[PDB]
Amino acid sequence: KENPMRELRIRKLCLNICVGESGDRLTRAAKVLEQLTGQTPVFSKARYTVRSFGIRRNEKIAVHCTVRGAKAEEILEKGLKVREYELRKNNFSDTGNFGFGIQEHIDLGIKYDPSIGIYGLDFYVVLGRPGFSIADKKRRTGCIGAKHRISKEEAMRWFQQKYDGIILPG
Amino acid sequence: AKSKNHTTHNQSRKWHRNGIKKPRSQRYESLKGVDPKFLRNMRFAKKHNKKGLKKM
Amino acid sequence: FVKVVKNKAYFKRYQVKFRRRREGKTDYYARKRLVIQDKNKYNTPKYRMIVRVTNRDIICQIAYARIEGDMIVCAAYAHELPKYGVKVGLTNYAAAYCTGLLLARRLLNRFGMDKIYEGQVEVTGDEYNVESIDGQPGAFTCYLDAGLARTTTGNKVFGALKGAVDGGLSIPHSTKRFPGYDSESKEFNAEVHRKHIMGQNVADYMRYLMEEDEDAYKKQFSQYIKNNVTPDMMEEMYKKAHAAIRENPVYEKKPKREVKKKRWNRPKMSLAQKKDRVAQKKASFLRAQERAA
Amino acid sequence: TNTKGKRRGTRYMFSRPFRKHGVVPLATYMRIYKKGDIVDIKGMGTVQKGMPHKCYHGKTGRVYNVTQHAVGIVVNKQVKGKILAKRINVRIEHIKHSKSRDSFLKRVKENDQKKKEAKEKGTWVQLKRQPAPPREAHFVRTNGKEPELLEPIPYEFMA
Amino acid sequence: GRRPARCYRYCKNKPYPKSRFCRGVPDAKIRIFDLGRKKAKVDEFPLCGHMVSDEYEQLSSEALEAARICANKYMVKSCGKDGFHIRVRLHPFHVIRINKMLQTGMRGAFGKPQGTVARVHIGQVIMSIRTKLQNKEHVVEALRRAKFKFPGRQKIHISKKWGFTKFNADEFEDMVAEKRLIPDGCGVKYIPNRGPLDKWRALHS
RNA sequence: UUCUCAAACUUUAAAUGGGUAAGAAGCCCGGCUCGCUGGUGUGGAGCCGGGCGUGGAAUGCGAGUGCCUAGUGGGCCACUUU
RNA sequence: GCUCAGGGAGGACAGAAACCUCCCGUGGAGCAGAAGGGCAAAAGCUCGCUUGAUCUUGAUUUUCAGUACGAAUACAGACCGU
RNA sequence: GUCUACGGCCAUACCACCCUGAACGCGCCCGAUCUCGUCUGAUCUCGGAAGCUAAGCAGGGUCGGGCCUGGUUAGUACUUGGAUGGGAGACCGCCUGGGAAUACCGGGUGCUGUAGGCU
Repeated sequence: KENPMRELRIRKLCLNICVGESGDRLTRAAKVLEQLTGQTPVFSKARYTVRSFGIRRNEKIAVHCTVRGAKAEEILEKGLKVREYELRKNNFSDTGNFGFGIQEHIDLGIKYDPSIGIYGLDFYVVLGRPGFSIADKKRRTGCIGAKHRISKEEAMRWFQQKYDGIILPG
Repeated sequence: AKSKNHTTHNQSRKWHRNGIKKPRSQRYESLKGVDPKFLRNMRFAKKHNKKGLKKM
Repeated sequence: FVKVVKNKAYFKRYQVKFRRRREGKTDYYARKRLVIQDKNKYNTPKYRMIVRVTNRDIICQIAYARIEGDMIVCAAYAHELPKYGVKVGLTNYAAAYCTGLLLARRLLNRFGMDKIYEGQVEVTGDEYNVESIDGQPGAFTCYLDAGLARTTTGNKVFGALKGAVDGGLSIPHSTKRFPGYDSESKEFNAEVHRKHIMGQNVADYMRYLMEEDEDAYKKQFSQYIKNNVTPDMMEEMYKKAHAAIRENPVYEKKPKREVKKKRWNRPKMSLAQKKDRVAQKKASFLRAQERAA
Repeated sequence: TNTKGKRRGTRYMFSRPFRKHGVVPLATYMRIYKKGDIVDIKGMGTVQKGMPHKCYHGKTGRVYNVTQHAVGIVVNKQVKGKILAKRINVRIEHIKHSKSRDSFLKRVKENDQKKKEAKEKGTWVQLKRQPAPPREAHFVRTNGKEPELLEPIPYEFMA
Repeated sequence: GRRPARCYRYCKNKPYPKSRFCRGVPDAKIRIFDLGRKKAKVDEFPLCGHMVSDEYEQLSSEALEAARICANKYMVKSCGKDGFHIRVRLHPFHVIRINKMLQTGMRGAFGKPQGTVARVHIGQVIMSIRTKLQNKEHVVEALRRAKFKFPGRQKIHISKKWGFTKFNADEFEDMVAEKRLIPDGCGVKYIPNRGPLDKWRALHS
């Protein structure tokens, strides 16, 4: 038997376009995520000036957009075809969550433009359980207990069983 | 021409010649330094003590 | 490989916060100002009106500071409204408002200021606040304790605050957090407040769903359907309750059933038990080793 | 010539005890202080407002004035030569009640019940604390066994 | 090079370490504190032999260095390179000050760091030599050579412990027999009967 | 696990040491005043009128108080810390 | 309203280091400056509104001679802010 | 027996992992029309009551870490007062009183206040 209150789902789909090319090439990156998500993103202002990379303190490096629920499933759905329904073992984190990276934004029903060009966006999947939203309230918060967590070994047999997507070695 | 800078050597001997006197232990402390909202009211409490003397 | 953050020595160092701060129930910063009295009062009880909104209940208390543990002087819960008229919808702004009115009129009964300080009997949503009469015993003044609830405009806590203010409690407040306050233009409506107080915020959603589809309505309001609550019955269902609170505010307690005395709980394993388990394990480890060879 | 100041040598005095930092217990704020309450001073470093000067830390005075936060407390800081009954406005977190007076009035009230009783009867009970006297002549029962002979251990060096 | 050790013999000043306040101190002449076959097991060097102070005095870092060399030199000429383990159970932390003259005078006097000195109490171990049960009358000689390198009086004690441990030599062999001790490098690991039983299960496997 | 430590490190932590208290200005009854404080003969403080001397640790000693005032303001030595 | 230093583990370009997530994290950061003390739903941090950085007596503390100035704690009378 | 709301002392209450939790509760939870917010109804807020106590929580467990509390270490260390004591000194001994702290070794693991439930 199974307990469907231990059903595994996606809490949020965290997407970012890290360009490090502020002003012209960063404000046009917002058009990609609004096409992909259907909601307005928040810009990623830097922490300090690194000089080898070519960033500056509080300069807009990236732009991020977290999507939840119904829309979040569909955006993660089409990205897996572009990573041909297979992920490396070491893509999966210790704390249940995972992610991967498709190299070009053009593959997600997004047509080319001589000004838009060839962006790179990066997926990260936050795998959740009913009652993972205890530890972020203003009332009585607490750690979820080790019995209730999602492990890397279980986060495989979510993906390996749900999508029937293979997990390649090498 | 340097000198001795400081001492407290003979001072304890001097302090007990007339005694280290504990301060003037008197009844009725003054109402000096009492919060002047409370002291207004206590001054009014004494002002109208005549009012309830035929009761008294 | 990296260092253990929580060493054998981390816990020698580690100071724990207060139990009510650890459990995440009390803000001791918020409590440090609410509860303590000006020390030139010399034991005047500093009354505060507590409102704690649960998932299925709204707990409204009046308490004052004691070193033993702050003593509750009066308390009315939301589950007492089914003896006045509010059968279901216990945890909405309308049922929050009735509980504030319940706590108010109960304390005023338990003192003898019941007939004095009527307050708002015609429920409006004006800024009414209780003003004491010369000769008649002075109005009960207390202060709202929101707890750990964010006080945005139209928090249910201000429902039970408006309940107390309309009962005969002289509480200082502003109508910024009462609903019907627009943040842009910054006026206050009597009517738009009353829509939430009498429960047309709920009744219009009952109409909106019943107009739209009969699958997502029969899910959303099971007990409003089950126990005959229509949007048209809604407004008068609370009006009947508001005079019903002012009929019988005095509380009759529920009698206890006799304690049969079975322990639902595992009592502590004593020393001679705790020491013998490991003595049996040190038998079980050594008796199950010799069999191998 | 020492660096003069107010909090000079209060590294350990106005420090907080180990694993008793953070939030102040709220009982400290809500215990009542009347006038003529004999009160001992102990500067809590967490609340910087209404601290006493370090020369009063540990010294016991009594209250002549109570406001919203502080109590005007008459203490006997001496000086070099004489003693001065002087008046400091210390906020209530830097202050406890003194249990020195609260062992005397308990002994007044107890030696009043032992006064009321044994008055009408003619019976007499001394109320002065007679000091711990030379202990009365007592018999020491040795019960069978001889008392153990102690003799000094010899010198043998450990380390 | 530096003064006679008469000048800085006695524990006069407060303990004055190389810290954030005293910076610009040269390194002690004793870099390495222990030598021999120190990569050895507990069970093969029972006979510990100590040098024990009589006086509350400061022994120099450069006296501890000479005593290290003198004791090492004899043990190799008796037992070979690998038939002993000598320690120095002092560490020269007390910084010694020098009010140098080349015209200044006592006007503005606080000495620069000269060197490091090891402050010693009475009945305190200066050097310790763990060796085999054979060479009982060599550690006595080896340390007696090194007493001349120190100021004041030192006493040589054949300790009742098992090498550089805190457990008696007549009990050490019988405490490992009941798995109360573990051989762990130079020293031993005392297991209390107070850890979790999954540790006890690992011992008796 | 282990050796060795800290005037400007510290969980612990003395000895000697610093306060305060050991009654009639004290305790317990009442009533009365208030413009302070309030759900409230509430909370406070102050006023009159009371009832109670087993003087409520030991030892010693008569205490208190006000003026006027000279000289001095180079000190040095020893015990123990330093 | 949040939680920091630092670390773990993941994720196109991306590496010791750019960004996005989860977890651990008693303060190991930060609080303009020296150092000490103090502090976690804050005293830190990001914002919303702001002029109590205002006017007026006295008392008190610190240095102290128990004088000043500086600094400071408690009040009280106004007028304000949140 | 046990819980909730508000608490008092603030680890005997913490941390880790595991097992069992009747009833009322407390919760996850259900949705986003209003109120209110957000990149996002996760959070905050509001309107609910289909399914689960899986978690949070509660109580128990651990030859558990910690913590508290005794024993020990030890009348040792140190120290008040004393000597025309010792000793080249360093420092030590005695006399007269006080008297610690780890290592090691046991014991314990929240008591409880006002107001309202449930058995």
